[PDB]
Amino acid sequence: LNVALVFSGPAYAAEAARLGPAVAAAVRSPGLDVRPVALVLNGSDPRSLVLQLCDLLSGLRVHGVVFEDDSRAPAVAPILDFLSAQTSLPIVAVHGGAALVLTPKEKGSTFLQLGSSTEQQLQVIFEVLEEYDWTSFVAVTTRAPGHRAFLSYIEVLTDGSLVGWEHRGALTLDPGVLSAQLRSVSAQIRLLFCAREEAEPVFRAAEEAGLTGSGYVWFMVGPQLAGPLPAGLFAVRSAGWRDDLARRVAAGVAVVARGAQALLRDYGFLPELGHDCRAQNRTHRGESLHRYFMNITWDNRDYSFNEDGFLVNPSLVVISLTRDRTWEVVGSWEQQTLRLKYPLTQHLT
Amino acid sequence: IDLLIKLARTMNFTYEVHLVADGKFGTQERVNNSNKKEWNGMMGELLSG
Amino acid sequence: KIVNIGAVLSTRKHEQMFREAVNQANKRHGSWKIQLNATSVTHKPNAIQMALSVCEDLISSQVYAILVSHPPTPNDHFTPTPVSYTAGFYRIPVLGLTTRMSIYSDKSIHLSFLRTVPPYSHQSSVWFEMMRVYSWNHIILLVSDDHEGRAAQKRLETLLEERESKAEKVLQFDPGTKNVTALLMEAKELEARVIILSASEDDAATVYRAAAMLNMTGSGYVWLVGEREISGNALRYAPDGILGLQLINGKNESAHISDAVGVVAQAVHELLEKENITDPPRGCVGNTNIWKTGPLFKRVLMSSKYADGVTGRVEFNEDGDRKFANYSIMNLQNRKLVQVGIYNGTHVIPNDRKIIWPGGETEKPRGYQMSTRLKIVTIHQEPFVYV
Ligand SMILES: *[C@@H]1O[C@H](CO)[C@@H](O)[C@H](O)[C@H]1NC(C)=O
Ligand SMILES: *[C@@H]1O[C@H](CO)[C@@H](O)[C@H](O)[C@H]1NC(C)=O
Repeated sequence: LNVALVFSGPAYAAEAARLGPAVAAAVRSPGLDVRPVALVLNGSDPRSLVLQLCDLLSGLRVHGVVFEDDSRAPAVAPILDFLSAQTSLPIVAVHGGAALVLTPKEKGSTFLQLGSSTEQQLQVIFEVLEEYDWTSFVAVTTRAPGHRAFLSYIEVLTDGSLVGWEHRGALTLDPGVLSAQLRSVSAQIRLLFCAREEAEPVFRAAEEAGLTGSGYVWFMVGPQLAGPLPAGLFAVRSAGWRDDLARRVAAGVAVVARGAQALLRDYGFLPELGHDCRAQNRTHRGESLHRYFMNITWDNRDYSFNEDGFLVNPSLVVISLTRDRTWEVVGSWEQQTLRLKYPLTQHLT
Repeated sequence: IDLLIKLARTMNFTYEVHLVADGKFGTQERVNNSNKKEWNGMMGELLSG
Repeated sequence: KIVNIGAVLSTRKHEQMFREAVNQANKRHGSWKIQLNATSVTHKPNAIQMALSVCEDLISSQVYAILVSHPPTPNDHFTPTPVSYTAGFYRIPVLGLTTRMSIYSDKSIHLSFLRTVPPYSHQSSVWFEMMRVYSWNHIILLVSDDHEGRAAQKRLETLLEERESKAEKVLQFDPGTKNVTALLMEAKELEARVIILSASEDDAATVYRAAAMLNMTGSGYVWLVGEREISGNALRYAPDGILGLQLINGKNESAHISDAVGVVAQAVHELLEKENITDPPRGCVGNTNIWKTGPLFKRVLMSSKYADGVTGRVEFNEDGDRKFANYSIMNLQNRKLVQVGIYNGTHVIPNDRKIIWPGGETEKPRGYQMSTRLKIVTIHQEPFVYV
C-alpha cells in the first residue's frame, strides 16, 4: 500500500523524514505493508495545494493521505474535502488548523475527522457543572461567522432531572458600547460561543465591565483552540496538545490501514480507481469506504467513527488558567466519570 | 358504549371499535430522544392517525 | 485608482457587452476614480483546472469581486462551487448569477455569497398565498428526502403555525424512486384531493406514470407543481390540470449584467472612508493574510435600491435571498401551456384566458370529502366499559 503523509509548515521539514522509519516500525500488522512518503507543503497557497497533492496523487499514485498541523488555519479543510470528492480516496486529519469541526459531510466524500462534536463538548460541561453544584448560570453567544445557535439547543432538551437547572438564554453581541447590553447578567457561571478571532475585542469589552476577577468565572469551550483574558478559564481539548502528537502519525496511518485490511478480508480486491486525478471525467464511481468504521478498537478504546465522522468517545480534557497568564490542565476526564482535582463580606459559614 | 350508539344515530356515522395496544391512558416520555412529540397510549394513536 | 473585477461566464458574446457597459457605467458614477476594466475569463468543464484557474488568473489581477453565472451545461450546484471555496479562502465576496439551488443558503459552508435570482426554496411561500386566496385547506405534500427536501419542509411549516393550519400528512419518499405505489396508496384514503409535489424533474415522470393507472388524476384532484418539475420529461405524462410556477427574469442575464455592474459601481462612493481601504492580497503564489474591509462595505450592498434594470425591485437580503421577484403563474391547457396571471409581494389573478382542471370541469373542484367512517379507541375500565 502506498500510504502518504503530508505536513503544512516549514517547521515539519526536519521531522518529515524522521517520522518515516518510525511509521514503518510502529505499524506492524499481518498482511499489510506500509510505504510512507514524506512531504512538506509550501505554506498554504491554494493552487500548489491542488497541484502538489494531485501531482503526487498522479506521479506517485498515493493511496490515502493524512495531514496534520499545529497552526490556526481551518480554511483549507473544505478544499481538501473538495478535491477528495472526485477521487474517492479517504482523507483523515489529526489536529491543528485544518482539523476543527466541519458539517455537513459533502456528497461523495470520506473526509474523516479526528475532532470532537460541539454537542459532545457541551454535554461534558454539565457533568462538570453538577459536580461543582453551579445551578444558576447563563450562556453568552454573539453573531459570529460560521455560527448557528441550533447546535446550542441541546441544553433545552437536557436539564430535565431531579436537581433542576436555571437559565436566562443568551444575548447576541455585534462585532462593533457593548457595556450597554451585557449588564443583563445574574450568575458568574457564563458559557461562551463566538469566534475566537473577534473574541479579543469581546474580552476587552467584558474586561472593562469588571467581569474578569474570580468573582465572575469564564468558560471558553468550542472550536476556539488557543494552545487579554480573565482568570478562571476552562476549555475542551480532546487530547489535541497532549497524547504525543509527534506519534499520532503512526496512529492515523494505522486506522486507515485497518480499513483496507478489513475490506480485503471482507472483499478481496484492489479497487484503485482513484489512481489518477483525471483518469475519468466522471463522479459516479465509488469504492464505498463509508460503510466502514463500525468497530474500530485500539488503545483499549473504541474509535468507531459515526456518519458525522468524529470520535464517539474521545479522551476529552478539561484545562484551567492560572491568573499569571499560565496555561494548566486541572483534573481529568474519562469514559463516564469525572475524577477531578479540587473536587470540593457575604461568604459566611 | 351506550352513549356512542346515541351519537351515531343522531348524525349518521358508522364505526368499528378496537381497544388500546398497551393499557395506558397517555403521557409524555423521553429518555433518549426529543422530550416532546412522544405520546403513548390513547394520546398516541389519536395523534398518529 | 484602478479596481479590477471578476467576470467569469460561459459565453464569449456576453463578455463583449461588459466592456461597453463598464465604459458606460463609468459615466453613471461620474468617473471620479472610475477606470475599471472588464477582465473576463472563460471556464472549462474539465475538473482539473477548476481548482486551478480560480486563482491562476483572477487573483493575480488584484480583483475586488467576482461574478459567476450558471453555464448552459445541464448541471446544478456544480459550477458555482469552486468559486465559493476560492473566494472564501481569501474572504472575497462572491455573487452568483442564475444560481437556483437551495444548498447555497447556509453561511457555514459559504461564508460570503450572493445571487440576484431566488432559488427553488423560496417558492414555498408562493404556494401558501395561492391556496390561501383559493380558500384551500387540508393539504398534503409529497417531497423527496434530500437537501432540497429538508429545505422544502422547513420553510413551509413556519408560515402555517400562526394560523395552526397544519398539513394533514407530510409523507415523503426517497430520491431513488423505483416503482413506488404503496406510498401513493396511503395518500388516497385521507380525503385530501389536493396534493403538492416538489420533487425533481426525473422523479415527476415516475410518479406521474405511477399515478396514471391509479386513476387519481381525474376530477377532484388539484395539483400544485413547482418550476423544476414542469419542463423536461416532466412535461410529458403530466396531468391536465397541472398548475406550475415560473420566473420572468430567468434563463436570461443581460438585464442582470447591467444591474450587477451598477451595484458594485455604487460601492466606490462609500469606499471613501477614514477606515483602511487596503487592497485584496495579490498573487496565488503564497499568502497568509486577508483584506478586512470586505464585510465593512457588505452591509451597504443590501442597503440599495438600484431602480429599473429588472422591474425596479432590487433589494437583496442575507445569502442572496433576492427578496423581490416576479413569478408569472402559468398553467397547462390540453397540451399547450398557457398563462393565468402574475405575482409579486401579493398575488394578482388577472385570469388572462381561463383555467382548466382534470376531467375538464369548468368549476373549481373543492378539495375535501367528509369521512363517514371513523374508528374509536377504548380501554378496559370496570364501571364504564366492560370487556
Ligand atoms: C341520516 O341518514 C338517513 C338515511 O341516510 C336519513 O333518513 C336521516 O335523515 C339522516 N339524519 C338526519 C339527522 O337527517
Ligand atoms: C403588486 O404590488 C402592489 C404594490 O405593492 C401590491 O398591491 C401587491 O403586492 C401587488 N398588486 C396587487 C393588485 O395585488
